[PDB]
Amino acid sequence: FENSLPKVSQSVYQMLLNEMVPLAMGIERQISGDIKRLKIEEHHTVDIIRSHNLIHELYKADEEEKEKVLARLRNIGFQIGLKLSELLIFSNNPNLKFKEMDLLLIMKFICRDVWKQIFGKQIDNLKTNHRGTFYLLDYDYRPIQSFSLEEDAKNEELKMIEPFLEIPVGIIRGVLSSLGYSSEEVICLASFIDRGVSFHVQ
Amino acid sequence: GIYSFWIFDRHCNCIFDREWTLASNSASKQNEEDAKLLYGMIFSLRSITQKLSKGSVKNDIRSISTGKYRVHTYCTASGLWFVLLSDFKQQSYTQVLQYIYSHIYVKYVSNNLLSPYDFAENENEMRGQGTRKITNRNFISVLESFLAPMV
Amino acid sequence: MAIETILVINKSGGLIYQRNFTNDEQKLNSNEYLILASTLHGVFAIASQLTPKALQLTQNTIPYIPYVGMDDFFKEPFTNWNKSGLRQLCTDQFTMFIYQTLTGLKFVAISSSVMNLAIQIADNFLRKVYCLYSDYVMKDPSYSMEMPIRSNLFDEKVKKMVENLQ
Amino acid sequence: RSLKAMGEEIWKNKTEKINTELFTLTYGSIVAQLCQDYERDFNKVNDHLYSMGYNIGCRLIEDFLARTALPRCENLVKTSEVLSKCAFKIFLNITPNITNWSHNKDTFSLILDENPLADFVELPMDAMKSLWYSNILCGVLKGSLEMVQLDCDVWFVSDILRGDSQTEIKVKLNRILKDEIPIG
Repeated sequence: FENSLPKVSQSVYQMLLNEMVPLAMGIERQISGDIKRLKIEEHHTVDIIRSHNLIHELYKADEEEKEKVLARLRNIGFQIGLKLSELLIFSNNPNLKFKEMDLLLIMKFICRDVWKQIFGKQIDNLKTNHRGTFYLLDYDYRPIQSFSLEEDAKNEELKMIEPFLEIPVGIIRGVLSSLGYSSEEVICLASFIDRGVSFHVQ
Repeated sequence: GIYSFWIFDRHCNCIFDREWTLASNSASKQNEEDAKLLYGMIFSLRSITQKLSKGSVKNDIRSISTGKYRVHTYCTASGLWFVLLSDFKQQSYTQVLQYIYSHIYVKYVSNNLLSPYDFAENENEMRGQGTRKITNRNFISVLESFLAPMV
Repeated sequence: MAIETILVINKSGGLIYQRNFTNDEQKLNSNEYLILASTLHGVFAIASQLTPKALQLTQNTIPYIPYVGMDDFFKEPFTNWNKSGLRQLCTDQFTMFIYQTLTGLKFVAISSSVMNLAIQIADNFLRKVYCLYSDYVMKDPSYSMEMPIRSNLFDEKVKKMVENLQ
Repeated sequence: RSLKAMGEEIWKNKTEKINTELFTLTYGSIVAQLCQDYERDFNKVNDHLYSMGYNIGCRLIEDFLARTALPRCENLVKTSEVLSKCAFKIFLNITPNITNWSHNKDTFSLILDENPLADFVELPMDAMKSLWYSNILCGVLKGSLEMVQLDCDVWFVSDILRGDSQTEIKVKLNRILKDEIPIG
């Protein structure tokens, strides 16, 4: 039961997870279709922006370009979600067969194993409306503990945190479409009760 | 005893400063009083420490004691300085300052993407006098959570 | 405690006396000791300049007497002339003990011992070398004012004191 | 005490997770993004990977120095010591080897044994001759070393995925940065 098979650090993955978002902003704002910096390579030059200025460029982003960004985040979460679910297949969980007729039985899979694998802990609560709408909860979403809010400007800080939520949107969308189809699935906020984010699915 | 607390920079600007006895924590009447001359003192005594060094490894300064007060200091390898002032009642605070570096500055400033890493916003006036922002919601709260039980 | 390199600076200029004695080696001494002595002269004024918000008084500023040396030079606890000024420096390889005198003249002992009572034995030892400076340099007629020390006698008066310390 | 002993020692107080099934396919998914968004360009992807690498290396150097408190390096003996004996030890659970320095020792190479960034990828035929895969590592080794006051330049020579020769990275001191002291 206790498998001690090879491993790396959590911190470098968590910070790579965090810099997937300005990677997406950099790949959209620089599509190369015809203040910044400059670097020296051998007979070669690159020109970069830094991350927090690019999140501030998301604060000054166009509205249609903002949703053009957010498709890419759920696309990359979708890819890593379906491939990570495909590796979970090796685990041989006995809950499910295919097409998820009993939808909460694989909600008892994702909270038990997938969120344990990505974020080191279970999803602490799940509430069930029986029309397919299921109410996620976790008190502390793991890759936003390191995001420091500024001094008394939390209305900007909400707007600069919640575009980091499209990656687990991609995770749960990818593990659903590894098991057959696409249905609607959104985010929430759910201000926590004792000293983070909630999710809806069909 | 923690009368004051200051953070310096690779580009030699005071970027954070805290004053004890419920004194201002912001970085603006306390600005440039003791900030440049304290850098001159730490830089000068570090420079004569690095000039008179024997062995393979160069040494760095730990503490400076006056009659009134005592100064504890800590450097990184990247060029960022933790300094603190006490009143001789306790021994060296390098464990405390390295706990600050290992548990507060990296957790809420450096790995915090949302605020910049210590730098000058591409200024040619990065030689000095660049006022900066290491203010956050939670950084000052956990810092005063740690520091205020000792007095 | 244990003292390994002695430095006597001017009250208002570059240093008068320097000995890297009892280190059986060759280190550089030429023209960087004048620069470092001038920077000690500057940063004593800088270290005095900044005031933490104490605003109290000496309620103090007096050691005792450990019988350091070897009839000592003084048999009672005494007083101090640097209330708000630099007193030691502490690094990895050395601790530098400094003691200034009321006329403005300072004395520096670089000590290779590593890491309260050290301040007491340091102030006692540097007051004793102030006594030998007064008794063996200021009495000399050939010694002009604020010039480098040329006395051969002051040398084996202080070498014997340091080798009496350890 | 030794730099082998510290780098192995941090693995008793480091939070860990699985190196397959996460963290390989993160890099694989973002390089799939860069391949599909530039319409299979093979050299601009190296530039954007090196840019994101520079940013993550400049953000990672502080966590490396706060995890083990070490003095500032000065030559390519202490950097070639500290890299291969604790840095890839505590960030990737691996250890590379050092060879092929010059006469003045102003370079070295960085032969890597088990790269955990490319485990069973087998890149296709067109990308095999005009693409470098692990450019996030070259970005890290630029951006980390550029903040301990050394200008540097770190480049791949060959790797296992396209070539018979091993995975190695070439590197030049390219001078030592001068710390700027005065006011002006």
